[PDB]
Amino acid sequence: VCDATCSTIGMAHYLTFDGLKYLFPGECQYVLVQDYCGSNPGTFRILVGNKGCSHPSVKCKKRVTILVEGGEIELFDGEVNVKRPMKDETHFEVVESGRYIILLLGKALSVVWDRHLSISVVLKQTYQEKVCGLCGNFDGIQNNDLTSSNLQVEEDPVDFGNSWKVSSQCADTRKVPLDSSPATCHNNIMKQTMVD
Amino acid sequence: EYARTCAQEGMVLYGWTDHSACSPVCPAGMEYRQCVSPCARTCQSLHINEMCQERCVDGCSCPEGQLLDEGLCVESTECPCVH
Amino acid sequence: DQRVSMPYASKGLYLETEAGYYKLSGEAYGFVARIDGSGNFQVLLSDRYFNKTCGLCGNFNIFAEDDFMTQEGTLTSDPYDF
Ligand SMILES: *[C@@H]1O[C@H](CO)[C@@H](O)[C@H](O)[C@H]1NC(C)=O
Ligand SMILES: [Ca+2]
Ligand SMILES: [Ca+2]
Repeated sequence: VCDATCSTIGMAHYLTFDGLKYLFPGECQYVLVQDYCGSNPGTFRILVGNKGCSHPSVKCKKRVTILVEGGEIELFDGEVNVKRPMKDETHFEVVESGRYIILLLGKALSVVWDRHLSISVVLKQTYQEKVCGLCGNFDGIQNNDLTSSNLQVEEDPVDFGNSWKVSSQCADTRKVPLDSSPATCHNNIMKQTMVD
Repeated sequence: EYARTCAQEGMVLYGWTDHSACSPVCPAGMEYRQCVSPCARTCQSLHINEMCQERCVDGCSCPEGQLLDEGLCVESTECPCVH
Repeated sequence: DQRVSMPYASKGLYLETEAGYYKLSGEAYGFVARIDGSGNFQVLLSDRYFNKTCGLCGNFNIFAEDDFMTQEGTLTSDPYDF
């Protein structure tokens, strides 16, 4: 079995490990992936947080707080910042090579960041159904990646990610009426072809 | 007002409303604490910690148990689910 | 003019409730407003606007006597025509 890879393709989309694109425009802070799931120790708690990102635009700068080995290293506005260094510094590593920030954290964890929006965490064979979050459980089964925090499969992803917000009193996002044309391309069929 | 104006300066005061015979208004179930955390552990919440290192804020909140659920304090045993 | 529900998070302004009291945070823009049950406006505001923000809550300087500088710019003794 190979090494899986989340992603954040654009402002509001998410590609799970097993492979499931879905739409979730949010504006609160959300658990992208973690290990403290049900009956496990809880080593790492990668999070993600967006501001002004329900409608994609030149707005929507992302913020990412990754919590491994009792640490707090986080990143936004181009650079990476350490708010609390972690104990076993041996595994830590930062490779600012090219357009990316490759960032190792252990034997079986890695993070990639294009300095703008993308978040591609890479995990190894070690876990195999030990994680959960917006990226799912990493089990091979591709249609159980919508198991919410309350331990049930949902069908509508906009109710899924609302289960994974950290602040349980911020605003949960709104069920958008489904359509093939977003706001600007709504009733602008000219522009909708120049984009296609 | 005088309570908060000293709190903002870096020196908070405690229990002054015990004998003052005036408590600020709040809805049912809650009354005015002093220096409660903003990250109120509510019912439909994720048990994550040490992200809410924010400063301490005054305002009314629930009793020791009696978790929050939709603007009212309710006992932790009766936490609902959502779907 | 359209009445919205609450909470609400558009345009980088999280309109929440904290401790049973309503809040309007604008940390991207540098302010935190709130109201209590009785009605008591409050405005916490950053040091980025030092000797700046002139208004009904005065400028954010150290002094406390000069902070009636009208919309023209005039130190007035009266706290009312200001
Ligand atoms: C405020 O602005 C004035 C004019 O720019 C300046 O002279 C002063 O040093 C600033 N700060 C104080 C201490 O008033
Ligand atoms: Ca799965
Ligand atoms: Ca002043």
